[PDB]
Amino acid sequence: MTTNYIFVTGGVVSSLGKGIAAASLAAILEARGLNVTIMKLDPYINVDPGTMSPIQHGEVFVTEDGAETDLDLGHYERFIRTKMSRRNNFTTGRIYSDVLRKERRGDYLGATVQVIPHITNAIKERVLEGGEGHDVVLVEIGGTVGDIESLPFLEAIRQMAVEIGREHTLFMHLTLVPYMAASGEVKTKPTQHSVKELLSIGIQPDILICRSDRAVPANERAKIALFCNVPEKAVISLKDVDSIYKIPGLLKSQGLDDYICKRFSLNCPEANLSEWEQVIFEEANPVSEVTIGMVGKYIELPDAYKSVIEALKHGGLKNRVSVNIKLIDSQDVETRGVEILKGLDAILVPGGFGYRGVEGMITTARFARENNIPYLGICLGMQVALIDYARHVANMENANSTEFVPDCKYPVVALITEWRDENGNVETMRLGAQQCQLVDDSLVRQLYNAPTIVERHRHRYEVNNMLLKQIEDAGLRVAGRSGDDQLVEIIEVPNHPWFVACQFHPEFTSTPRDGHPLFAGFVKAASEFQKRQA
Amino acid sequence: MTTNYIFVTGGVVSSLGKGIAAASLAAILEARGLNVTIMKLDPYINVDPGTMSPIQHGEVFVTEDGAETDLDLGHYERFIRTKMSRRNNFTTGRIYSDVLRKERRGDYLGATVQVIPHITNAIKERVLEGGEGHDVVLVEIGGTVGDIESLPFLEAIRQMAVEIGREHTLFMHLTLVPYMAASGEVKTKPTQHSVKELLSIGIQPDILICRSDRAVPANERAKIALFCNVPEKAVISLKDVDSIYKIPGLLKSQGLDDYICKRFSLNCPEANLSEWEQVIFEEANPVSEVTIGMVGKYIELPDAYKSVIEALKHGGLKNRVSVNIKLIDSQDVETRGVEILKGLDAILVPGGFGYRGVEGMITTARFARENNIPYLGICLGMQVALIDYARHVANMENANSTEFVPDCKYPVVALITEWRDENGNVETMRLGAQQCQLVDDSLVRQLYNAPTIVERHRHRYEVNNMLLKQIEDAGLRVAGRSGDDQLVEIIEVPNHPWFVACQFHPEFTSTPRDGHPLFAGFVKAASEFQKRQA
Amino acid sequence: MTTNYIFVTGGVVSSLGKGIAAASLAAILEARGLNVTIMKLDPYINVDPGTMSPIQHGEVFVTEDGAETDLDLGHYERFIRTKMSRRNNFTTGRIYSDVLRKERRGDYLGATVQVIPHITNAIKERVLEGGEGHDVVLVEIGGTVGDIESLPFLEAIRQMAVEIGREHTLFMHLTLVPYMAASGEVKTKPTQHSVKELLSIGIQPDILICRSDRAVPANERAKIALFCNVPEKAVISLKDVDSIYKIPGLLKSQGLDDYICKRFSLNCPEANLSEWEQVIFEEANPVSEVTIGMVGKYIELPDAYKSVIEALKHGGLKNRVSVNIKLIDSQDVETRGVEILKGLDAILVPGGFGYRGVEGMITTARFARENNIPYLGICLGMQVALIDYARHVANMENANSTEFVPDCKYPVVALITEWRDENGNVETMRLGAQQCQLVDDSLVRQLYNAPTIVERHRHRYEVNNMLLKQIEDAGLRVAGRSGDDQLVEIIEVPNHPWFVACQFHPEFTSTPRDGHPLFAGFVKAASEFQKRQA
Ligand SMILES: Nc1ccn([C@@H]2O[C@H](COP(=O)(O)OP(=O)(O)OP(=O)(O)O)[C@@H](O)[C@H]2O)c(=O)n1
Ligand SMILES: Nc1ccn([C@@H]2O[C@H](COP(=O)(O)OP(=O)(O)OP(=O)(O)O)[C@@H](O)[C@H]2O)c(=O)n1
Ligand SMILES: Nc1ccn([C@@H]2O[C@H](COP(=O)(O)OP(=O)(O)OP(=O)(O)O)[C@@H](O)[C@H]2O)c(=O)n1
Ligand SMILES: Nc1ccn([C@@H]2O[C@H](COP(=O)(O)OP(=O)(O)OP(=O)(O)O)[C@@H](O)[C@H]2O)c(=O)n1
Ligand SMILES: Nc1ncnc2c1ncn2[C@@H]1O[C@H](COP(=O)(O)OP(=O)(O)O)[C@@H](O)[C@H]1O
Ligand SMILES: Nc1ncnc2c1ncn2[C@@H]1O[C@H](COP(=O)(O)OP(=O)(O)O)[C@@H](O)[C@H]1O
Ligand SMILES: Nc1ncnc2c1ncn2[C@@H]1O[C@H](COP(=O)(O)OP(=O)(O)O)[C@@H](O)[C@H]1O
Repeated sequence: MTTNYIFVTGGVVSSLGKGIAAASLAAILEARGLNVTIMKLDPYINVDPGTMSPIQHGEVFVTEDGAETDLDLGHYERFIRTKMSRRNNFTTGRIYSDVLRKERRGDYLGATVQVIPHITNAIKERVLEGGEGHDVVLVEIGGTVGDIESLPFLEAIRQMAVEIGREHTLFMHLTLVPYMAASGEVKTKPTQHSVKELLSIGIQPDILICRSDRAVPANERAKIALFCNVPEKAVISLKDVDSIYKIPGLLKSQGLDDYICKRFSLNCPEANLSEWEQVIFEEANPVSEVTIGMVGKYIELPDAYKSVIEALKHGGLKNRVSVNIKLIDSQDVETRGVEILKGLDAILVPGGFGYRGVEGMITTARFARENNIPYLGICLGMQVALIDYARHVANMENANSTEFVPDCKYPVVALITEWRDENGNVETMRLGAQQCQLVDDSLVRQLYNAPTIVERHRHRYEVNNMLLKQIEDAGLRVAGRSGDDQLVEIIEVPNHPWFVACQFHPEFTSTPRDGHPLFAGFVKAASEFQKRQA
Repeated sequence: MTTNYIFVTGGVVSSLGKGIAAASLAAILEARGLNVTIMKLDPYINVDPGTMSPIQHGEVFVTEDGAETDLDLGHYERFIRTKMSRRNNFTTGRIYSDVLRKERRGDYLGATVQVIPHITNAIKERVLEGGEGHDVVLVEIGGTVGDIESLPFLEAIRQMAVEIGREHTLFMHLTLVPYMAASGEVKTKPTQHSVKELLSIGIQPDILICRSDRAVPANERAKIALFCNVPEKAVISLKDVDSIYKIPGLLKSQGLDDYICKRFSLNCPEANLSEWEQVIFEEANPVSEVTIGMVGKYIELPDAYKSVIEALKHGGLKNRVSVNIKLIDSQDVETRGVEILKGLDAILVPGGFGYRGVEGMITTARFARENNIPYLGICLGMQVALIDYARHVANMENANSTEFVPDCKYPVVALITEWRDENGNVETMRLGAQQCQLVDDSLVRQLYNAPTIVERHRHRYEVNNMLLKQIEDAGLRVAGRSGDDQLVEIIEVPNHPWFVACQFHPEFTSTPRDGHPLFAGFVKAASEFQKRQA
Repeated sequence: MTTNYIFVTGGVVSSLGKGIAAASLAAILEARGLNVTIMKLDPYINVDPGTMSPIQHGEVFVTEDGAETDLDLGHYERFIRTKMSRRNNFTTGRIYSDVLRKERRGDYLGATVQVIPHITNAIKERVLEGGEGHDVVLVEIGGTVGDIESLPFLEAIRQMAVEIGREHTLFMHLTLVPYMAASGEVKTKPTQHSVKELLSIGIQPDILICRSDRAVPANERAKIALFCNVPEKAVISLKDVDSIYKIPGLLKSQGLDDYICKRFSLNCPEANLSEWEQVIFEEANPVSEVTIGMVGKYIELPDAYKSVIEALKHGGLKNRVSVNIKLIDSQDVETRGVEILKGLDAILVPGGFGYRGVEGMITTARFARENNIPYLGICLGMQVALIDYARHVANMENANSTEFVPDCKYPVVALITEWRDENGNVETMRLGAQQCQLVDDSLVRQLYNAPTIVERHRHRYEVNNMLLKQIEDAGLRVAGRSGDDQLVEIIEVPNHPWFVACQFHPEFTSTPRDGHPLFAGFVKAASEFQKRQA
């Protein structure tokens, strides 16, 4: 068994959906019965994404092994059944850190560390590492062709293409075939130049992807084929669509995967894409509609809550119901008040970092709780709900986290070391998929149909425990606890129609094919409530 | 007085309106009291545009001196008063013809004729020729930057620029800033690369033109400025508009001309663009509307009748009336019949070549004539009308032209040498602006308010005097005769509300500010008819 | 006062002598009375040059402030009297280390750290730092134009050229105009392309340097001028010569510096290059010649002992005597023996790290000592000489250094902490220019004509004073000691015609115009001995 590789690059303009295209392909390759995986290389100097804000790049994906990574790794999880790990994504800065450390340790024995070799060697080794044991490995190259930000990576690839042999590697390239209304037609010249640029750095494209807002005419595809030294059959058109789960269908329709198996001499069984065909059918034919309002902070950039948004979608798919998302700034609920929260069927409060308008988040939690409006809390949102309930039911005035107020006097959230009561009596970070003990009598236990459940985490502060007993005894159900320390993983409100809040991140586990019990329940509750409020 | 030059190039995609931008600038420069002119270099092997069809490139402009040239030369005539000549436009093929001829006759004395320097010499000498005696010369380079089709021209320019000095030259480069709805924003990357391409061939841009369907944000303009080595104030945004006549206003708004005179150390007077402001006001505030139907052949690409369309628009401007042009295929009138011609306020028949469904054109002429529907015929449209009237009123069975049916028997149109009667008894191309003697008692004489007029021509066959007397005596007014041979330049129908047809090309003289008597009359009559029918 | 900058780049091939050219220019501009400084940007990933071997890049330059840097910084010291510091040279690796550390510290506040703008800003800042307070700053750009290894730097430069303004910056570029004997002529094509490459990254050259083995014809220079958009007067020819001290003369001859002052509007006084002319005269007219053996380890690459070689040259210039260096592998002395050392007028042993042929080095020291042959030892050579004398005169069997033998038994060299005697009783790196106390009665005190001196260091181990009294009392002169702990700096042999050795690196202070007492004495001694033996 020899591993085959396909490299994916993009030129002309960014924002073409390189990760989406690659993921859609991978889904097909999976559907062809092939051991396909995928990795993404980034042109960033930041070593880890944890040093950047969500407004800067959107939500940071949490892998099973706890690694923080590029959002697109979650996108990969939404197309194939393999698991992403730290080996599936790294940055330019990461490379330098490692190489410079090797320098420091004398690993280059007095030699000059150059871009070529050494830096490109580091890259090559990482690629071989991640692709080990797989039939097909897709590699997404971040950055735009022609920009200096990723030339080292492009070079490392070229080297490997030669080292490995062209019989085990293909060059895929995304372009833009923009529509010029003034002329009344699309243009292909930008594409022609993008290809020329790849050629100037030692790369000859094998497969072309024509991104546009409309199908590109065969004639134009032929013109491209001519100028790029590419067979007409390898020039694929990809018009804009209203769902990424329809793309596998399109790629299959144009015979892309057949071409690929032919190039790799693979005996590939007919792709079974019916899983997504089902999803598409259901997606395009919902029986109902609900409105969910989301109160947060980074709502000016949807990408910041991308994983959440898609998780909501997945719940809606299983319940055949349209999901509307109201973007609400917590600072406005703080300012304007709960009038914002009117006209909603359900309330959503996501996680994140930053005090900002958290008091408006608390206000919202109170609103949903007090008015019995289908409430879902995640990470910070749970902490918010904890505070809400604590202050108004358990009467823990000024309940808060020590991360914002050193002496809350009611620190409902704190570090384990920092656990303490209101009288000052006392007694790092949790990341990745961890097993939680569900309470057999809780809804969540029954939602998963299991005593325990493994879910992803990303957070430093925990439920106090010293003051927990005040909150829990006041009338709050701990629906599940962690492992060794039995930490409050998830809660439910005794008399609320649907109120669930948790520490884990279910949004990184939901799929379009499986959905996810908590979003299924949440969205359903929204519908129930909606019908009740009529 | 030393001539200053500005070169115009464009990259990324074609069809950005290089001629439009250049003409708009020139208009402003004229408005500032500067002696401005303009030339265009074309990347084609065709020596003369007369060897190509109307559908291939659209209408071929006829200059005063009879030269056949690029449509854009007519566009230049519509913005500045400087008259174009054969020296204002030539092609790659033209150059080679000249150079090879010089080789053949020994002008290079045994030397090797090379692109560099001999082809570039042909080019730069022609440029200096055309720019003689002018303050500012705009030079438009056709083709797209990065393509081999025009690299010789770009090289000739580079050399020239060095020779004359930077104090006498500026580089204006058009680009495209495409809007990507999927991202919700415009991109600049393509532009950055386009500039890099010019730089790679020795050209550093001074002024950037950002074509788009919307204003480009100052921030984006600044980003471009950075990467292109260009001052922010020299980065001009140019969004799509509904009228070319509004462009001078936009360029003026962004201070383009001030920059230019500063660069050329010229004490330039403030631009008076009120002439176009008037036009714009009138254009945007017509008092009425009218439907004009046009029957022809090259309607599958409006460019073929561009000069006509503009002329109709100009008539509309003077009569504050919207002109609605219906495109009708002569072959459909031939097939379907006159039902096509219903719902029209007036009918127009353009010139051109090709028999095709001209019988339907004749049918149309008959229709408009017999139903008293305002009619305007140009060149071929006159030939058509001549046949119509001759065959159906003067009883000239099979009235026709020898260019299609030599054995006509009633050749109403024929080469002067070919003039003959129905008994076989007998007795190149007219080009450019020629004097026409108008009949003092004709409407056209009074429409122009002058004994004679001067108008452009292009045709080979003439009205057959041998049979003319039958037609004219039957009841048709010859509204004007040429000169030496008193050739029927223009006719009018005695009892038709407004039926005028002529040999000359009034559409090459009409401007948005001056208008033109025949379009003023036609369009007005069209409106009048409409009102008479309502 | 505003700082002016000149950037120096080069392409086509490596090894053109960019640093040499820049240094020669600086010398002229020094002679024009300008505040000239100079920096070099190192494309390597190594953070410090200390992590690379002498064979990898030759000798590593020691700056006054103790920084280790590129050899060319010493070359700068040999053309201008200003002082280099850590601010005059840094690497690519250094940049990343700094930036990543800033990232780690939260310096970019959650933003994406990108090459553009963050890496380039790091560069920009360092350039402004080093050039602060100077009239003219030369900046040598390492690497080769067109290679990805230095594109980030080239970009940072472009940006600064724009932000600073062209009135304060120039682009100088070295090329190769190779001689093609098969054709019988030189070619310019490579140059034309090199320039095009700079242009493609936003850089337009102002000054061209044509490296070759012969003067380039004015015609060819004109051809280049044409294709590069450069004035003929700015195309400088630079043929190969037998001395780098003749280059200022050549550059002056072609009017380079005048051009520069005109570009910077400087009223520069006529260059006084007579000091260099003197050096040249003396160089080209020695009255004698001597042969000096150099016993070492890195002799396979001259560059490893470059600073030493030049120091020897300078001594020869002052004594009008040719210096013939015989490179000798100390390992061959171990194999073949002292027969290698025959036919020499003087013996020299350079510094360095590694055992290899050190025992042979000792054998050589012994040979020169015992046979009264003008000996000069530096750093390691001193350590060697110490062992020689100690073992063979002070009877310190196996006199040695703890850097090679944990239990030397007679550790004549050791870390200060490691100082111990032969009975086991006891009691980082010295860098940069340090004050040494000379013994008034020593030869070197009188050679320097001063009580104390300041000289550069680069070593960790010291003379073990526990056993010094054995060595010194046996009959050996300590000619100088250091500071606080009076560490042994210089040793002289009581009855040897001329045998000295020292801890410091005099080769980093020697200049072509000033010379250096030590090397003057050494080379002189060689001559004296030569005559003594004749
Ligand atoms: N020749 C250059 C110029 C720019 N960049 C890269 O250009 C990118 C900027 O373009 P893009 O990522 O697409 O986003 P913006 O900078 O906002 O601009 P645009 O989308 O128009 O390119 C930066 O990441 C920078 O690393 C580079 O590497 N090489
Ligand atoms: N590197 C190349 C490749 C093609 N061409 C030019 O590429 C142009 C094609 O683009 P364009 O003129 O805009 O029209 P089309 O050929 O239809 O294609 P498109 O509009 O997409 O460029 C042709 O004119 C051809 O002369 C060239 O000169 N040099
Ligand atoms: N397109 C490339 C190719 C090479 N390198 C760099 O090229 C340098 C090597 O070239 P050079 O210094 O000239 O020496 P060699 O590699 O030995 O080969 P040569 O001298 O023939 O160029 C290396 O540092 C490598 O990082 C690069 O940056 N970009
Ligand atoms: N970018 C350019 C520049 C020059 N030329 C070609 O450059 C050649 C000149 O180089 P070459 O034939 O090698 O001889 P010379 O002109 O004498 O100069 P050289 O040999 O140094 O190139 C000319 O034929 C000319 O056609 C060209 O086609 N494209
Ligand atoms: N053909 C498609 N239809 C519509 N937009 C799509 C399609 N495939 C790609 N995209 C869009 O591309 C974007 C991907 O964003 P981003 O993560 O920046 O892309 P990339 O993977 O290229 O970095 C999404 O907004 C997605 O809607
Ligand atoms: N900003 C503008 N608004 C709208 N379209 C414009 C504008 N400027 C350029 N164009 C369009 O560009 C086209 C010019 O066609 P063409 O003659 O091919 O241009 P070029 O001069 O670039 O060859 C026209 O259809 C015109 O409407
Ligand atoms: N014109 C000149 N005459 C002879 N050789 C020269 C001249 N200018 C440069 N050099 C040579 O250039 C070499 C410089 O080597 P190196 O330091 O590797 O170059 P760089 O500093 O460009 O990397 C020396 O061997 C020197 O003799």
